[PDB]
Amino acid sequence: FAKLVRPPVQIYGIEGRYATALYSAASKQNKLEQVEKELLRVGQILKEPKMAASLLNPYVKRSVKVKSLSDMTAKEKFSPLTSNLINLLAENGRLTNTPAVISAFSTMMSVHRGEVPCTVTTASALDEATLTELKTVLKSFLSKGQVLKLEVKIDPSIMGGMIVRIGEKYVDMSAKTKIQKLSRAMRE
Amino acid sequence: TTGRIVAVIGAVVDVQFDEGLPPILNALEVQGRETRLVLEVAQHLGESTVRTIAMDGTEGLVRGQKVLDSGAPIRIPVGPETLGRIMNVIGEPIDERGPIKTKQFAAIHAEAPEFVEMSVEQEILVTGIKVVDLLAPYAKGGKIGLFGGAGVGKTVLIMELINNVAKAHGGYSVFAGVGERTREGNDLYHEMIESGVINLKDATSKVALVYGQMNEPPGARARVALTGLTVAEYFRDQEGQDVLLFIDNIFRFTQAGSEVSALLGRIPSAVGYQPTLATDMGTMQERITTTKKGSITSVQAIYVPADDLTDPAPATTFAHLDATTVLSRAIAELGIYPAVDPLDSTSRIMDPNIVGSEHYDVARGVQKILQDYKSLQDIIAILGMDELSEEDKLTVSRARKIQRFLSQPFQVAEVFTGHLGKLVPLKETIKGFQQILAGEYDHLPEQAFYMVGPIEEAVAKADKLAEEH
Amino acid sequence: TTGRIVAVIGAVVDVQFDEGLPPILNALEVQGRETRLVLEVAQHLGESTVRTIAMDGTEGLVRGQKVLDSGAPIRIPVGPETLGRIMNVIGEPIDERGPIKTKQFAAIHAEAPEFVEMSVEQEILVTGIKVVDLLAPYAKGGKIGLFGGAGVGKTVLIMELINNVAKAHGGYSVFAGVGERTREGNDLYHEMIESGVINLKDATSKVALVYGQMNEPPGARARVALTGLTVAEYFRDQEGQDVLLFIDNIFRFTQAGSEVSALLGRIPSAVGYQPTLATDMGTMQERITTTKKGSITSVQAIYVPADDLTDPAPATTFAHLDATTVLSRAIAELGIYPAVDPLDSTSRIMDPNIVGSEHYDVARGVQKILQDYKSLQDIIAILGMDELSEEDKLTVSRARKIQRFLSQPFQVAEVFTGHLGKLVPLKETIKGFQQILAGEYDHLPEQAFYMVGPIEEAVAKADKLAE
Amino acid sequence: QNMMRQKEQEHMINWVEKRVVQSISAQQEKETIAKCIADLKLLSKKAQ
Amino acid sequence: DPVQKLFVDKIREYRTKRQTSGGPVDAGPEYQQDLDRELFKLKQMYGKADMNTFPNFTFEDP
Amino acid sequence: AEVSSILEERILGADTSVDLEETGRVLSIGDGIARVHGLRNVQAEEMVEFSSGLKGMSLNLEPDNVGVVVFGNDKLIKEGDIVKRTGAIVDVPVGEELLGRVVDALGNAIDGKGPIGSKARRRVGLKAPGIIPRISVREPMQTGIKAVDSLVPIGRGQRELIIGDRQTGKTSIAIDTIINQKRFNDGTDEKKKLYCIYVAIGQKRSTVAQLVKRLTDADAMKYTIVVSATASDAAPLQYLAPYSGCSMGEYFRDNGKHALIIYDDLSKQAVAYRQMSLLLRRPPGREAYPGDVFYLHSRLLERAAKMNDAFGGGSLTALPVIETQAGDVSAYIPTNVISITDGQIFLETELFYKGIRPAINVGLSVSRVGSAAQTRAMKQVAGTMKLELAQYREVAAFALDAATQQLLSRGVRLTELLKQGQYSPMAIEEQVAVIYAGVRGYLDKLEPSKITKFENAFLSHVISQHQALLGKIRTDGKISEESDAKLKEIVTNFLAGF
Ligand SMILES: Nc1ncnc2c1ncn2[C@@H]1O[C@H](COP(=O)(O)OP(=O)(O)OP(=O)(O)O)[C@@H](O)[C@H]1O
Ligand SMILES: Nc1ncnc2c1ncn2[C@@H]1O[C@H](COP(=O)(O)OP(=O)(O)O)[C@@H](O)[C@H]1O
Ligand SMILES: Nc1ncnc2c1ncn2[C@@H]1O[C@H](COP(=O)(O)OP(=O)(O)O)[C@@H](O)[C@H]1O
Ligand SMILES: [Mg+2]
Ligand SMILES: [Mg+2]
Ligand SMILES: [Mg+2]
Repeated sequence: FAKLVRPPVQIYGIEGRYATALYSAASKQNKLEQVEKELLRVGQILKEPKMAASLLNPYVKRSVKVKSLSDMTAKEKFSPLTSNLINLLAENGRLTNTPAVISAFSTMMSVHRGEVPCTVTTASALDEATLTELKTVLKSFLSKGQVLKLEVKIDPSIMGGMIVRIGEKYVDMSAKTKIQKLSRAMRE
Repeated sequence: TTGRIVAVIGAVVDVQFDEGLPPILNALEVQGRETRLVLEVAQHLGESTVRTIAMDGTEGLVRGQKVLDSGAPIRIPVGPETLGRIMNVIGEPIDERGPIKTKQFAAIHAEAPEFVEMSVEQEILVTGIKVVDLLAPYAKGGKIGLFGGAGVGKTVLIMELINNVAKAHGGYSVFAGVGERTREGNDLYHEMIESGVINLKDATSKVALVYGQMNEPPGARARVALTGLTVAEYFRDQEGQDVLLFIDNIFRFTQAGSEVSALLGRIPSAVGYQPTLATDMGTMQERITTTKKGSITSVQAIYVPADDLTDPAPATTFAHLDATTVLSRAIAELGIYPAVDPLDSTSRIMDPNIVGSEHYDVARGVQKILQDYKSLQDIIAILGMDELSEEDKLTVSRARKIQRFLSQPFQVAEVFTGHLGKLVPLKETIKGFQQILAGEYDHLPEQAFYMVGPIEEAVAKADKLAEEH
Repeated sequence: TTGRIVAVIGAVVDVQFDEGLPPILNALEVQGRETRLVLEVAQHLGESTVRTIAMDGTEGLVRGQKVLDSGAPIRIPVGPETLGRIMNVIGEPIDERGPIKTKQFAAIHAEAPEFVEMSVEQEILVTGIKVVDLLAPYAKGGKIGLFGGAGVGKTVLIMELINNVAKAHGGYSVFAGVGERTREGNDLYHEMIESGVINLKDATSKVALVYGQMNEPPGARARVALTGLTVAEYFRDQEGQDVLLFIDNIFRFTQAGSEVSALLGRIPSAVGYQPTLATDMGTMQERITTTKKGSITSVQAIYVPADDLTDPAPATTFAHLDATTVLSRAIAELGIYPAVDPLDSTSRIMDPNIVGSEHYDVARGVQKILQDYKSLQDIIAILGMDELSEEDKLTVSRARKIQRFLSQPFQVAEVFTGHLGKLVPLKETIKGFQQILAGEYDHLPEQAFYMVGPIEEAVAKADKLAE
Repeated sequence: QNMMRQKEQEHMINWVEKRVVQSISAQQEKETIAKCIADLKLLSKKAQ
Repeated sequence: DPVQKLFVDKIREYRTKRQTSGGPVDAGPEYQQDLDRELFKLKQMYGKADMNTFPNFTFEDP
Repeated sequence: AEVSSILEERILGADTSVDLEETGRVLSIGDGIARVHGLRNVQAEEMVEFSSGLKGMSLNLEPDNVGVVVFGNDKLIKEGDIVKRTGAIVDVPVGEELLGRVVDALGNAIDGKGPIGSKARRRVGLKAPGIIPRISVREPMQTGIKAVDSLVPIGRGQRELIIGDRQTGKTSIAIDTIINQKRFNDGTDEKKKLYCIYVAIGQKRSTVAQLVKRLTDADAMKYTIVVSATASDAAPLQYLAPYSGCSMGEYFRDNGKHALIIYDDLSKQAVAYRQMSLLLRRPPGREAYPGDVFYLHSRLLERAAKMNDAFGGGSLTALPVIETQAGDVSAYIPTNVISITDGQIFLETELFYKGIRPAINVGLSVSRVGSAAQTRAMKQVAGTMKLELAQYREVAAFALDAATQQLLSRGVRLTELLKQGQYSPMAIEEQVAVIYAGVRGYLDKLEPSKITKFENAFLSHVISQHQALLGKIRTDGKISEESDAKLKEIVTNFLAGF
């Protein structure tokens, strides 16, 4: 078979297989950025209430769906890769999980351009200076060229401190866990 | 080629290859293990993944561990240097004596001999056991079965055969322990060292041992039989000589095959066995054969789950054997040892034109008298012995004498009975049973015949019983 | 929080919470129903969905309907104000007498007592039943179990035990009827009202009733045993008293599980039973223990499917009991009643260091003679009782006399047969069986023992037979 | 005496934790957060 | 070690509990009710003898 | 006062070190099984931990998620939780520090009494000793039951099986074996001391409490460990308890000491494993048990070895307890464990109710070691007793001539001799004395219903007047000619005087 080039992050499931096929197809020939832009475009194109209502009805024949999608793709001037992907999803009847593919490829493209999603959780918000030093130290955690994608949720359930996720790495300096640890130490 | 573990479920490992896939049955080596873990490819799942069964514990495997592809099936060391050693499924030694230094490595998977290689000659192999020699005589180059449940004498009988045939056998010998107690493996190692078949000093060892006991994961039990079979095959071909091949038990091969089938995606069949039971057993039992280039005498112990001879595993195994000796628990309860069932045992050579008309007629007379005894036992349960026709009592007396006279003391069962082992030449067994049937002993009591060699020993035991009466 | 129904298959409902997910066992309220529908959470499916078991009929649930999290498991009213009342799974009174006014609620999903809480005391509980008292003596504070197929005497026996034990009981009592006839619960309610054990117009009621009878869905039968357990636990731990917890029928607790397990997408195990049969049974049955804070003397009626004691449910229950009492249909067909099988029934306190040496010796002699008779039965059935030695004929006669003597007339069966109920103190039982065993009564007819109190009544019956 | 010992021990534990969960609701923020980023620095430099 | 603010906070609430333990603080009626419950249970399990000094036996000869 | 002080001593030392640890998010939790997403480097059968301090084991490594089994209750794990890998295969504490302690399947003290001072840990899933370390079973494991020490003897390093129905007397045999070792453990020589481990699987906590108090009464917790994975303990704990106990015993045998482990039952470990496997979605097998249900036990009972003198010389006996259904020994798990173990001890209800207690069915009970692993005195006497009972069983179904009438008499005398009580194991020399008296035709004069009397009385005599003879038999370990002549005169005198 054709030795497909594997994506960086492995997505699994039906969306995973379709997205890995698309990523392998795009990586050779080199069209990942353009195909991602086209995928984002079709993200809205199909979302149109008329098109969505006409594509979620399984009683319109697959022939009509494929013809309508060919007309839409021609009317939008896509790469042959995206047009063939939409045709393939339509033939197999996998339109109801099309967004999961566009989502998957996004997750698959973000890692391609080097990104490590991050999460920070605190009892209360932060002052921008402290957020800046967090940015600096977390970028210290990463490697070379690996941009960071910070997210700062606020969880009052914890009683203070901080909780930080960098990919699968996890550091929990929250008051709640220290309280739990010390309390359990007492009871033993 | 280099691949990458992508799943670990029990003993089944899914390995993904970015380059070219390895063919089915190839051996792969996991990189990053302190010991040696070898996976064997069993399926191609598409998308470059291959499913495999691990020949060792899959503990501490990490999704992503690199894997090397050896390019050939599991290749074991073969030759005269394996004699006196012990081995795994993958051929590395487990006797703590250093590397096996051979020049030839043989793959454990091979095609069975073709039809234009079969030997069609049969000649009795005298084992020295009365019941075996009389009713189900073995044959040189033939495959022997030893069916029977648990605790009936399979291991003792096979040890007795190694004591007899193997000790005084010029050719070599191989013993494959497949999924049996490790205690027994150690006991056999030491018993051979004592006897002298395994010589730890010189290079005069006559036995090669392969072990994959019941602590091993199913992958290793399902293949240690093939490893022992490969050693035996080499000694059959290149050495061009007679070989013995003892296997204990060959039901653990089937069972180990059944412990992974459900995880390989196969629907179960029959009583929860893999769908490929008969094919998997045939592709193995068809390499244990006496071609025209050599000659393997194969003795197999076959566990029968719950004494059930109609279970799919023993039922299928029946068709691959020339001789069978169905050890029975109902006879072992009576104290008749070996508990070989005289009516449920058979042999191919048991024909008047191969053994002789005297031997054949004696055997058939014994079987007929025992069957008549069984028919009478139903009546005796209602009447009583006191109400039988004075001829029927004669049948019962002869039948009980013959039932006891088939018992024999082994040289390996000294510990249990405390008696001494006897080897009974074939002519003496035929004479003894012909006389017992002819009536030349209808005055000696039954117990005189219990656990004795030739008939004269029964006469002497009766004399002693009478003197100390 | 607020989620929306997405699936409604049988009694299993899937609810999607976009905001905070509710933990497991946490209860939910379906908003928009005529009555209260409570959904107990059971799994998290990912994608912010939770599978739940509905504690009431799910007909009328619309996809997209709104479900409101309640924040705590099913909390029921507990206290001394739940005596004389009738409750259901979710603690709602069903006696039409007004809300159960308590100041303390208990979640029905508490954990079992730890190991440092168990009590090792082993006393003997006298029930006034000859077969139960002699061969399988019940113990105070222990778990008891009556095994038997359909229509062998489980409920009659448990009502006799209610009568006897819980009339001579100064402590509280709790009857949890899980998966049994509704008219049986009504009869129990009215028998207690008549018998003074319940005061509708006072505060001297000593029995709390919980009921999830057979007419209710599989989600209510599963979680009603837990309600009874909680009501009993309060009276044990808090009030620090000695409780009687009768359950009937506990099989319906596991059965109900196997009804929802199928819908929860779990692979069935032995005979279509849920894969988690033994774990659920254990977590239920280890909360009925007698700890150091109090005592629970729980009697459980267990139903044996198709009279099969090899079934996974009774076979698993056997390991959770001190005393058993395998009621048998074969014996019940002979007319013996209670149909207790003297050889299947066992007990932990059948120890010469607890019951004595005369009690122990008599019990073992009775069992030995009955086992000898059982051994002979196969030959007796074909060859006839004439091909027997004289010792064997004596054994057969003694064994039949003993079999009949173990039968007793209960008071709860006064209506069935018109006989008079009998209690047989332990000493009288032991003495009567001693006499039968020694052979003192070999001149009587075996039908002189059929259904009598103490043995002297058997002698009087024989004398009347002579006339 | 041992019963009272353990009962008082559990009461001590419960009261102490009940008090600490309320004390921690104060605002030591800047100090604890600065220490947290200091620990982050230590972990980062100590990782590679 | 002088840094784990939760560590020293727990130690401080400890010291306060130490000083304030003139009588079981925040006891509530559950304190007394329990104490009584298990005291009575222990008394019942052990015995009713003269729980102060050695009760005398005054046996009887064979 | 000092109560709070010792409470503070616990805070004074904490776990400041926070590390950068790998994690995963719980995609789905339900029925005791979590499907974590992440944990890319988590090993197979590794120990992971949850956000609430609750442990678990990563059993399934699928490409998209890791199937984790929770060692405890499951209501506290939410979706989107956090699972931290501890980077260590499941392991348990081991050492003499555990003796006398009741612990759960994971080695946590369960009886209060403080913590375990264990200074070492051992992996539960360790491979059995090879073929070379072992050595044939030589010493005898003294069980105290006459019918087991005489007719189905057990050596050290053997793997007996106690198989029967419910309530026939299996745990009773286990407890008698545990209690008997007190005489050896109290003595001086360390070559006889046997440390006992009792794994209680699926038994309700009340039963284990009764058992522990019974051992305490007999002063037998000095050397006993109790690993309880009772019924209310999640299936992943009842699955793992046998392996934890086996590691605690492997520690002993690996250090020249001797250990005894008693799994009770294995038929409930099988059920817990089946529940785990069915909730991980692995396809079922026969009777719904997974395919790997034989392996489960074979890998566990193969660790009961007898190390040779180069590897310390230590041993580890095992007495798995199986439970059949109405005597259907032919079931699935019973047959598996029967073909795994060495000997067997068949207890039968028909014998339990017929008065024979322990119900040991001497006809079917077997022991492969047999001859070996039996003291010379017992070997001398029990052989003749075995022959006499074997002959008796043939002609027993009925009940004339002098020879067979006396044969039945002797058989019945021996049968009533073999009976016994509970928690009163007898020293081997006392068993030899009783069996000798019975088998040397002395009791043939007495009635059978009275035999028990004699038995008891006889011991209470010999145990006081003739301590010297019993000491001789024990020390020399055989019935010498002078010892035989003494025994003869003692029995002849006692019989008439009674
Ligand atoms: N040697 C004996 N003498 C007298 N009674 C005995 C003897 N052995 C066992 N028993 C009785 O048998 C009963 C059950 O004993 P035990 O618990 O040992 O069996 P079990 O099969 O383990 O029970 P379960 O399997 O239900 O736990 C006990 O109540 C005890 O009184
Ligand atoms: N020839 C024999 N004489 C006496 N007893 C025997 C003999 N063979 C086997 N046995 C009995 O069987 C047991 C060993 O059985 P074994 O053959 O090892 O089991 P299996 O056949 O199931 O592998 C011994 O304990 C012994 O009592
Ligand atoms: N002690 C008894 N005396 C007479 N009949 C009885 C007795 N116990 C049960 N029965 C019979 O059994 C029936 C009651 O069965 P029951 O035990 O209520 O069924 P279940 O076993 O389903 O609870 C009655 O109709 C009655 O004929
Ligand atoms: Mg064997
Ligand atoms: Mg009923
Ligand atoms: Mg038990």
